[PDB]
Amino acid sequence: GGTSKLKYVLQDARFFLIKSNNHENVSLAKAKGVWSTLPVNEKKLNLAFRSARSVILIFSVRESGKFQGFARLSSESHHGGSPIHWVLPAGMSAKMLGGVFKIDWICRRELPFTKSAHLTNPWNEHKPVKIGRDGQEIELECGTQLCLLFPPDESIDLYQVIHKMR
Repeated sequence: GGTSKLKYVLQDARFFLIKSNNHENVSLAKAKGVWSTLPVNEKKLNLAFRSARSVILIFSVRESGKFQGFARLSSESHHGGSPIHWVLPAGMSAKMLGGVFKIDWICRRELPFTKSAHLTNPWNEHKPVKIGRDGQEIELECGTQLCLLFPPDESIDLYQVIHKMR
């Protein structure tokens, strides 16, 4: 129903864990529909955006014990546009995060790691899906089920994110 529309968005997607060292940038991403990541992940995501039906980013603040939501990647990274002043972690320069992706939030509700305890990611040595570095790719079925575990977000029109797929 709502689950059917979501299943359509997730069909044949590639799934990536996104980690943030702070809460602030995830809130900023929720506010403005943008994300930046470090250089290896930026190339990985640009390549996936071009080749995959959908690219899904599942956000988790480092040490928060939760995921904070997930979103569909809606562009490759754009440089030299209107800049985003991210909250940089100690030792991270603004240039390390260069390149801004547009993203379309699907769910901005939290999912505690306890609710994902039955899911392991075979593409990360079969570790619980809550374990992974920034950018860790999640196997299709594991990633699909992780997204379907999140509560419905009644402020996100899932008809609208689908329309945006053109």
